[PDB]
Amino acid sequence: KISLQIPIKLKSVLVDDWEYVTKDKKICRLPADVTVEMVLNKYEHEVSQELESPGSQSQLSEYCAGLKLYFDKCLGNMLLYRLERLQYDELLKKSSKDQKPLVPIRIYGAIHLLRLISVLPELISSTTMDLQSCQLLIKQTEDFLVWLLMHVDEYFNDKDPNRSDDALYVNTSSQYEGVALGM
Amino acid sequence: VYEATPFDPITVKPSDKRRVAYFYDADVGNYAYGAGHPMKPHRIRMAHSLIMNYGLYKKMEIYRAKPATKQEMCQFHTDEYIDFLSRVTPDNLEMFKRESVKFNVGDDCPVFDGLYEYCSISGGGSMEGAARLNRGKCDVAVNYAGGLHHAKKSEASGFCYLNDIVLGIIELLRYHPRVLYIDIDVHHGDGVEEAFYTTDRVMTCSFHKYGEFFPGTGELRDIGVGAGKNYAVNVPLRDGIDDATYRSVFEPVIKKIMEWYQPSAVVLQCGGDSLSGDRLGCFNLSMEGHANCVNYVKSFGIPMMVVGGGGYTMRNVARTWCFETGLLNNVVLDKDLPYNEYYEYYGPDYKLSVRPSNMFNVNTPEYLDKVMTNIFANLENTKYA
Amino acid sequence: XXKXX
Amino acid sequence: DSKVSVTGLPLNKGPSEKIKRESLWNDLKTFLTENMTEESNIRSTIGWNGIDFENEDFCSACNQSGSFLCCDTCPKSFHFLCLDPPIDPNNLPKGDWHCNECKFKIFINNSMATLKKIESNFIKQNNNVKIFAKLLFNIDSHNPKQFQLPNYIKETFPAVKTGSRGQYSDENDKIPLTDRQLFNTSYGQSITKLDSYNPDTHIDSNSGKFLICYKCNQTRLGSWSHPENSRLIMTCDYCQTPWHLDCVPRASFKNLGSKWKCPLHSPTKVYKKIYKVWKKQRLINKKNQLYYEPLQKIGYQNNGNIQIIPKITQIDENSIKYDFFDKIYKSKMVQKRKLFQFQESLIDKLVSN
Amino acid sequence: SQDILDLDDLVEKVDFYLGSNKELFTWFKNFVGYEAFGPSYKRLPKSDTFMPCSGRDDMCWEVLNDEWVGHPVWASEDSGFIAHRKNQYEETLFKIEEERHEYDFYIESNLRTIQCLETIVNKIENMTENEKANFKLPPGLGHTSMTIYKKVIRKVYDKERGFEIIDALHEHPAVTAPVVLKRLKQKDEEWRRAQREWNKVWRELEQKVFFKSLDHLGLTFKQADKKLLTTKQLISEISSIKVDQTNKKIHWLTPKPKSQLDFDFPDKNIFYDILCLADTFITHTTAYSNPDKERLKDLLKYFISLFFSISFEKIEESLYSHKQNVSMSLLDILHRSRYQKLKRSNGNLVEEANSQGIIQNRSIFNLFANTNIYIFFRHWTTIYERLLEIKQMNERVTKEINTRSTVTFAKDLDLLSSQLSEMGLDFVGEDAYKQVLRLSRRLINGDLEHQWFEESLRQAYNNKAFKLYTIDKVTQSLVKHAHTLMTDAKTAEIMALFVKDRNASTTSAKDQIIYRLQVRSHMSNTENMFRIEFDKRTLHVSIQYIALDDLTLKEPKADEDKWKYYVTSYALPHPT
Ligand SMILES: [K+]
Ligand SMILES: [K+]
Ligand SMILES: [Zn+2]
Ligand SMILES: [Zn+2]
Ligand SMILES: [Zn+2]
Ligand SMILES: [Zn+2]
Ligand SMILES: [Zn+2]
Repeated sequence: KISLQIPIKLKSVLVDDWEYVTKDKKICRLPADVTVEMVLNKYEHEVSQELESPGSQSQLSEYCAGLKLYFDKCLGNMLLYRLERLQYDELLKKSSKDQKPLVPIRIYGAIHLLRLISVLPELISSTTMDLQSCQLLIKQTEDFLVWLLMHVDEYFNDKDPNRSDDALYVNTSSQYEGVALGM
Repeated sequence: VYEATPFDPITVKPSDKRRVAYFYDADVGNYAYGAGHPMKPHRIRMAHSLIMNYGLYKKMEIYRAKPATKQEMCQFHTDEYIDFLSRVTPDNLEMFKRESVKFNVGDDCPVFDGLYEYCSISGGGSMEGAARLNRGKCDVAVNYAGGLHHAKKSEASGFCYLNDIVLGIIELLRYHPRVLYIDIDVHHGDGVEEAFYTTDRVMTCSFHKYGEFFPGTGELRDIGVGAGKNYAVNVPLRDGIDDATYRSVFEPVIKKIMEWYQPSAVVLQCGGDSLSGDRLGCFNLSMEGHANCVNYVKSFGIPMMVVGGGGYTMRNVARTWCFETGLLNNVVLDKDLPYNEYYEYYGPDYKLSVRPSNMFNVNTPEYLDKVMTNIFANLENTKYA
Repeated sequence: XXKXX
Repeated sequence: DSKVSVTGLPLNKGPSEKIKRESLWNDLKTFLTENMTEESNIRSTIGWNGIDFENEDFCSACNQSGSFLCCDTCPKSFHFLCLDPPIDPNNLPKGDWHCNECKFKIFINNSMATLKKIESNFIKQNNNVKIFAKLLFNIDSHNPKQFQLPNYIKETFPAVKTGSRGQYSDENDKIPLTDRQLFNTSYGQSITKLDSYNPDTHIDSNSGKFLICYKCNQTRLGSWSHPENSRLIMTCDYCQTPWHLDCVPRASFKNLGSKWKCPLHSPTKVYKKIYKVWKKQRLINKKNQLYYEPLQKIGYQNNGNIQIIPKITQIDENSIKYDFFDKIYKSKMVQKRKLFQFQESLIDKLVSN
Repeated sequence: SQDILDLDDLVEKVDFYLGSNKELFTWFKNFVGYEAFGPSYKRLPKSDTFMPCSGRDDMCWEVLNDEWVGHPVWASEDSGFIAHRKNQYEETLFKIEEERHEYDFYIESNLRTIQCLETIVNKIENMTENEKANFKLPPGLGHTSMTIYKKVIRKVYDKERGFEIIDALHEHPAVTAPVVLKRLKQKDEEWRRAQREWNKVWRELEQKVFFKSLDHLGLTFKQADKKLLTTKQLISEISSIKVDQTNKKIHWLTPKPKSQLDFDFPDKNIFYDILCLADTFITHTTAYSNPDKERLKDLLKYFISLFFSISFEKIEESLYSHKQNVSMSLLDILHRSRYQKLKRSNGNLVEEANSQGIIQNRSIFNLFANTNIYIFFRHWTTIYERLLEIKQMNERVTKEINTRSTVTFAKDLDLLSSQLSEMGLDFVGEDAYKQVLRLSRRLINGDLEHQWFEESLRQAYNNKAFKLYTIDKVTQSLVKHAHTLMTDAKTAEIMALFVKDRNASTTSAKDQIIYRLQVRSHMSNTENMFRIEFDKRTLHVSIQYIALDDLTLKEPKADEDKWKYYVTSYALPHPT
């Protein structure tokens, strides 16, 4: 079995997100203002100047590229609640209409990256990796988590969709809830 | 600021003689929602028979408004919802399983037969009724097939598929600056309050039962947003309210509204599920405690538009509507019913009266004090019409 | 919920 | 025509003897209308023209009920939006629909030596991200799922419980009503709305004395030779303080949705309107909630997340007293000197004329 | 204090803590220096408010609302909407109306299409074979509706054949209109005959349950009246009033509230009514022997003659005028040996406090009682208040019932139920109160069923006179308590003290204290005590619950009276 340590502030962020998409009937505002690509690019471009040895930089770049590929391939499969699959279908439709394939890393924000991170240990323990490689992945993810906790005040604000504007969440109508959940 | 009052009988005003117009389509009664659903357009037929056997046809003009078109319906609702309503039928329903869940038209509101035609009759009657009030050419306009105050812009709720009160008020707004809409159903008029929630040209005022009751909207603190703040009045009450209590709550609020808002036209939704012995309501009004509201709204003397509504027992609603129309024509009708086609529904007394129960009334004077004080404090900010 | 049927 | 209607029998049939036994003791003027109605089309808009197994009864992904697209090989069934990618319910491809797992099996021909082959080649190709190689290979063998937080995340907060269908609940859910299945049966007209019987709703259940409303300081039990003097006492769900329905201007008994909360709890969310948000955390129990007792008392700020003793800051009534008095005193004197300086500036500006 | 809460929000919160204290809340106000605001609506983004909505002009976008949304699934918190109860007889009425509506719907639709087919047939026969061969009907048959005749013909004609017959009617009506008209005719007459045969049974069933459906408080009264008319409830009421008085007079600014209960008896004949009812019950019942019967009768008679100071001669003349139309002291009975022999013979401080304030021609009398006497008196007041309610409705209800405008058009057609009348239970122009009393006497005698008594009392008055359904059980309990007041020894001694004091013509505070000590001598130190005070000039009664350390008289308002009373109580060696 594998174990990952997540700061309790990000755990409360995840529980808040679970409360919203569930009995508050909110979805996320897409396309996000800060997407997964932007977060990972800023992280890598800020950390690559930190340590000098080339091996650290190679490992960092490989981890970021793999995280991008894996989020792309995993988002629709396992990372969406049941209310948010109608949104996924509408995005897929309006993408296929414009002859362009959907690329989820340029649309979805940091809360879905946090979902992927939190669910990573079970996906790791379900494969047949080494043990050195599992612990290397867990180390890289814990470093990313502490970096992200340092910036948590920049990506995870609370702004009340019902009050002013431009919060990270939006309210759903009864037609969306009728076709999404009760269909 | 509530104070208890008795209930003195109804005496018509001899000065206020109004040229009433009555809208009835002889086809509306033949469309039945289902076997055992509590909605009957038959109660509109019954009523009419009474109205015709008392001799009330010699007193007013009787019309048959030409029915609404799919593009006068879409003045409020959306094209997709109206297209669904026009196309669906009880046989091809299995082919529309994704719009039956989006638009909510499967089981609480079923698909039965000639649904589009019932909606057309309702909407045409009410838009036409309101259009004759603007052309200078009536004073009251009665249309009992309307009053579907639950339907939303793209959804049906509460046995209502088309919101025709909103179409009528839109038709009224073309000539009148301010319009008032009073709702004395036992439910909340949520569709009419939603459609005009941010505007200061329509003022909605609804007296309803609040609790764990359908539709669960309409608290004392829902007063509007935007430019239409303080222009929405919700009066929530408890079970078993009676005639004297309802009168002492109804008359001061409406007098204050008329003094500060100063509407140019009224729309009174007189649905009769707030009567005694109903299938869904929980109030304890009688016939005269229900027609006193209509008489008081008629007192002020501005263009008026009376529409139907709920009502789950057919005989109570029929008799109350007949009595209300009679007193709109400045007569108090006899209490002995005449021989008509549906004479046997009105047993065992065969009289024009609806009896209350000995149900227990739970609306205390201090609760109504608090409610009316809050309402008047709010209304203080709508004065300069 | 809703209104009866 | 012989088919029974609501009445119990065919329509062209009178009542049976059983019904008439158990139900017994032993020109008009609307002929008109087609003569008086004349159509109205006075409206403004008249210009407008106008192994023979069966599939499961629940979705394999969300584990809920509905209309499923089913798989023939395996007994799985999925909603239409619960697939990857979601399928349009109208334009459904007929022919043989298989899921992801059975398609993977038929692709590898149920041969895992070929699985060795393809996975080795795959890991050789994805040399750029070699850490995520095997992971990137397993994702293609799984039927879709929905997201549910791992249980090592939900159990950090003990006031949080997974609902029936994997929904959020946070101790403010009252409970579902169990003997309100017993309520559909009921005791006759002895209602769950609490009407007609309030002698024993004003009496403390365990101790035996009366529940005294907090605002008016009376238990208006009335007298049940005059039941119009009772006043419908109700107790808060958190502090158990009793209130009359006419004192907290409510007109209902909270029975279904959430717990009713007395006016005597502070906030749990603020909206300062200056606009900013919460000063209240979550309850991180599991005995990882660590407390701090600051060595300075009259200036510490630290949160709105205090705990009052005779990260959570431990504070006492004396420091709260001092902080309140200090804040109001200094705000008083500051606003007074501001008005003083404004008015004296006004006087030198006016005498300047 | 930490700049998270605004000032007016703080004051509004403190209003829920110190609201009822005026001094403290005003001091706080003066020392502290003093968006969806509705719970039902949500704001959608301005990306869901873009739907075609063809017919909307420029004013309909300005006026109508497209952003804020409510719905009865998240206003119910996803689980809600309780419904009203609707007792059984209402359900019986609902099912009758459903059957009625079904029959009327089918009949009326069949005729709406029958008239159209009639006119098209009488127009279609007038042609030569040429036009008949070329004739066809448009979709709608020249009427305003398009679905009525379709529904009718499909219901009548086995929907498959209904479809082929309707499209044949649309194609060539020269041959198919007659047979469809004939079938519609015959099924119309069949359904109508069945409908009248069903209309008889519906009328009688509805005649039995209409009035029973309309009383929601009388169907549950005989079981709510034996649970709520016990001793514990009658004591809990006065206890709660007492604790309310004390707990709220802790608020110093309010004036002192006086004794707990107050009753008034404006009518003096209801006493003879209750005496007649109790006498009927005693003469019927078999629980007591004849000695016990006459002792109970005389006890009740002289108790009501004593407490309310009604002369025995007036009582006898009242029962004279009563019963001719239907065609020593109480202590003599208290220590029953008396009645059996009877009917077998057939310094400066205390002194000047005592000197001024002597009440001569006493009008306010006191009775110190235990629970027995209190419960007996409360049963008496209950019967009195109920009879007084109906006696005050009397004149209006009799004027209503004697002028019932029964239409003979419903008299002849068997449309009115005479089943209540032929047995003599309808209140014909007799008096209403006297008829109620006679019916209750027959019910107590056991010669009238309960169902017919309740039905009479529904129809005659309204569902407003339901409190008389238990008029026999309250009298049962009254006579039982009146027997308790003469079986016990302690209560016998208490009533003897009451007789001796009431017969006395003059008293003072000293004698009141002596009498209270005397009556408390008999009952234990854990017993409750009540003061029942009768004011004769207005016929008023006040009941005061005595906490063992109570001021045995009502609280005065002056220093003089209060302190001189307790310092003259200082004269006796009993504790202060
Ligand atoms: K209403
Ligand atoms: K408004
Ligand atoms: Zn309604
Ligand atoms: Zn599913
Ligand atoms: Zn499969
Ligand atoms: Zn209170
Ligand atoms: Zn509380």
